[PDB]
Amino acid sequence: ATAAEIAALPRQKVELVDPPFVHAHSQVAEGGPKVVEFTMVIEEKKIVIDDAGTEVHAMAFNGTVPGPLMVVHQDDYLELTLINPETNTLMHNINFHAATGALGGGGLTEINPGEKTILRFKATKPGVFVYHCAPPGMVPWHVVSGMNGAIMVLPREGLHDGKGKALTYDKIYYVGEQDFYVPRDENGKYKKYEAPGDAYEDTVKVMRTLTPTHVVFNGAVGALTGDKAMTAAVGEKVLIVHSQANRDTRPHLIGGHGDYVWATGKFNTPPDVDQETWFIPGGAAGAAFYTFQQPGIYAYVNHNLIEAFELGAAAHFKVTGEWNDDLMTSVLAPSGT
Amino acid sequence: ATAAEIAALPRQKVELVDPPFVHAHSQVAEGGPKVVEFTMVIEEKKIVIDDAGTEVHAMAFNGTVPGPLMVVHQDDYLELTLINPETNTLMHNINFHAATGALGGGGLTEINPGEKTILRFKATKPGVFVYHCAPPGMVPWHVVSGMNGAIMVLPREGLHDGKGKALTYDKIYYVGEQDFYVPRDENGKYKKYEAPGDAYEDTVKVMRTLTPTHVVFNGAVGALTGDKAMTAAVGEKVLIVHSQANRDTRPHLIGGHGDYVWATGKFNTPPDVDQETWFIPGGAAGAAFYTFQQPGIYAYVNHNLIEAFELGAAAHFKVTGEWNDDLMTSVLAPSG
Amino acid sequence: ATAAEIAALPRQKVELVDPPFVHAHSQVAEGGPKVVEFTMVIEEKKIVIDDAGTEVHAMAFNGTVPGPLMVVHQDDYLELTLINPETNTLMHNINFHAATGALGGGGLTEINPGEKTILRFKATKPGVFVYHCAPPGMVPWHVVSGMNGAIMVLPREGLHDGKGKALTYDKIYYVGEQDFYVPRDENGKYKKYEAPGDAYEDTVKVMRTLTPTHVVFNGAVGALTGDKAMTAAVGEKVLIVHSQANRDTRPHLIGGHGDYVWATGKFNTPPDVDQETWFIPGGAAGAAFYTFQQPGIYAYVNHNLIEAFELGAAAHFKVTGEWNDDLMTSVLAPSG
Ligand SMILES: [Cu+2]
Ligand SMILES: [Cu+2]
Ligand SMILES: [Cu+2]
Ligand SMILES: [Cu+]
Ligand SMILES: [Cu+]
Ligand SMILES: [Cu+]
Ligand SMILES: [Cu+]
Ligand SMILES: [Cu+]
Repeated sequence: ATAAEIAALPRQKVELVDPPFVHAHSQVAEGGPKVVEFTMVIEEKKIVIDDAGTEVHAMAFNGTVPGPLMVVHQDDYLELTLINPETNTLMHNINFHAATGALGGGGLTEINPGEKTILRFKATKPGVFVYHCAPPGMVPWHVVSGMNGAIMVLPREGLHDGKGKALTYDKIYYVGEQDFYVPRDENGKYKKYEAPGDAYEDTVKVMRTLTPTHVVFNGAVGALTGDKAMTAAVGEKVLIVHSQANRDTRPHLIGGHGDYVWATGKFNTPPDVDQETWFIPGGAAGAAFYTFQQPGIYAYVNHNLIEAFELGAAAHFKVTGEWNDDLMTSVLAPSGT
Repeated sequence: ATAAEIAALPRQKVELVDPPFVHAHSQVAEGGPKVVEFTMVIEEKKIVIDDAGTEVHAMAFNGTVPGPLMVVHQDDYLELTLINPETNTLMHNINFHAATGALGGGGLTEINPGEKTILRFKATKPGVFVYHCAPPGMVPWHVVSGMNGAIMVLPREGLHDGKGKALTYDKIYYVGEQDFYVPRDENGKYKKYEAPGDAYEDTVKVMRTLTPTHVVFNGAVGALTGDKAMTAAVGEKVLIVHSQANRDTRPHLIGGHGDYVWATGKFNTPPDVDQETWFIPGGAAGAAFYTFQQPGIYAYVNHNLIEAFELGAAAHFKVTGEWNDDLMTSVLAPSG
Repeated sequence: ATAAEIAALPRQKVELVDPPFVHAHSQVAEGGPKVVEFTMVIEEKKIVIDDAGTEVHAMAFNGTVPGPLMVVHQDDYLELTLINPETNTLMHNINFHAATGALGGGGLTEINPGEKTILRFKATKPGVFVYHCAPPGMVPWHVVSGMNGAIMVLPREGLHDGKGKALTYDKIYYVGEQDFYVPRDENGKYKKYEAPGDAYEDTVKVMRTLTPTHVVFNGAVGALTGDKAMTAAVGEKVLIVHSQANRDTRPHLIGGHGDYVWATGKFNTPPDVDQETWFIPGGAAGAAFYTFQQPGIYAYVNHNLIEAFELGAAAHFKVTGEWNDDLMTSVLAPSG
């Protein structure tokens, strides 16, 4: 398309919502290609990542870890206004794995505190894709400080299974998984720092061990539990988009399955089916589609069970509906031999 | 199926066999859906896992690490009686990744020492699937103490390739891979404990490093080597089911291939072909089909070679038959 | 084929070149099956792997880490002359994941210093495949000393997508990724040694932590940058072959994609498409095909970003051509 043709396209402003929720969108595209406009302000901010009160100096797109999910359709243009407020201390940028050229956009979006930039790219490939900050010389430090999220580029005709049958979800959640590398003192207790920069050298040491201290969903141990548990009902079709910008994960819905899993995150690659545990390599997003069949509590985890239950990578679903004794029944409840 | 229809299905008891062997079964289903009955007794016992006398307080379905492979067909029911003897000291349960609801069954099967339970579930999805104990709040500890196995839910019409041609194995083995996290004293010597709970805090510290001290098949270094090597013959078709309930692995048949590999373990997902090394994520089972073409010794390993040859994740096959010089020949033997 | 039939086939001698370049070859086979002849000399040599002058006692096929890429077509025979000079100190051999029997060839190729051997195998399965040394009892040590490479067995009709459409590359590069485990002294400084055997015990201790000190392409931090950046132009189709003989990796072309990726490395397994980051398990090779659409610098990384940017797993592409503002444009450049 020419500059004139792109200028002629309709514009649509989108208001982002915080993960694990996803902004309003249509599964099947409404009309022809559009220029879809998003705005995010970067916030360097202290966050608490566990019940003990462990602090991280987060670097957060739109003030959240992960950054919010942006949704467009194939061959739309994504136009992001990215703002680095003067209250921040570092240069930041953005790299979309969905985009083509200039390192995913990082080469065109280097902004110092007090600067903004507007990047437009054509969403040429359908799938879920990571985005993250990547300042030359400081790449993993920004990413593992939480400066990452994902986008979804839906096919214009919505999702289909590997054989061309439509797959329409009732609801969608975005689970961003974060590996954190928090320095410890000689007592083995987590350290706190005055400024983000004070934590650099100690943190790099931990990063080099390749062993995170915390592996969390939505920025903290237990963030998607209790009154923040995800919800569904028997019969409800749910898409769960999962990203990890730096490190492998292996998602598993305990008590359920991934009926269709785009494990590579890319919708022109046919989905795997009937999955127990799927695998998403660091630097990627994946998506699983499931129809709930049983009520009750589910745990959605990274199925390295140490990572899930010792390091924090566990979320819950609360599911309403009627129990199905055909699928599963307690023939004899625990009782004396 | 209606209530009377489910109640009318035949019930069949099956006797289990210790890994890597697999109980008798048919690849193509015999007759209509059945309720297939298994029984397992949980054993808490000390096992020795290496050549240095290193001990683990194992938590073992049916007394083995891994637990035995249960085989059913799609839309059968699996009905397990699980028994926790009063001589044990921990609560246990069971979670089948093949099952739907109640965390895979764990929510319905929490049994204290001196209790039993019976769980039934419908095997709605074909594939190999992990099962493991998962007491809330102590999940990874039970699993990395060896309390895991797998099941196979065969399609009612047996296995097929991506093009619908039947794939019929002559034999099947089940390799369960176990990551252990054994505490060491400040001299680097592995520690021993009186009771399983005594090791809990020290073990969790090791677990949190995400670095196993041992990675083994069938519960110990060299368990499937030497006089306990698996066997085959040239021309024989072998299915190798492999599971890892907690941690990634990358199986490789040294000297062979995975001709067809269901790397995700699910038979409705077409198999990869001609594989050198396949990948099974922690919390899953996979299966590889191979027709042996050369005799001699093979090594079957996790192809992180440090995990295989320093930490224990290496098995052998001994294969009989005639050497094929077309496939491979020594044109000039090692010489000065 | 019979011995007589094989003896009658045409022979072609190949001259190998240093990675990341690949020796002259045709994508579509030229004529019927041939016996393709290669020669490699093993060199035990010091390599410097970072800008701090850190040394590895490399065990290098053809003097490079990785060893060179060998290219044949399906149902050709690969005939390798392998030489272990008298100047070396250790026994070596070679195991081809592409081959069938004798552990991939290792059982037939054990050569002491001053010996040579010739191995022939039939390349029956199309794909990219790891090769590596594997002396019984010292397997991972040789591998993580850089003694590994890959081969490509092209289909006789060249590459195709999952729907039978031809995929023809303009350029091919081979990136061998290496995990190193370098001992450190009490002050955290990397140790140096004056013979390969002197490093053994210290190196095994680091290996057992499963935590590499360095993760590098082409044997060194920054190797495939600057004078060794890979090159292309807008419109050019490039195949990137990537191997890792011991440890998982997750390749990613920063600023681009893998348009078609044989993540398992096997050409009869249809490629994944539109990939952001693909996954290659330790013990395997994979290949990605991409058509460049933008000029500029690209980084090609293992997308564990600590591995890429702290431990060394980062390469560059320098791409010439016209910028495409439809694909991407700066609507407002960084400004107050
Ligand atoms: Cu990236
Ligand atoms: Cu599980
Ligand atoms: Cu190998
Ligand atoms: Cu940054
Ligand atoms: Cu940043
Ligand atoms: Cu248990
Ligand atoms: Cu060697
Ligand atoms: Cu060797």
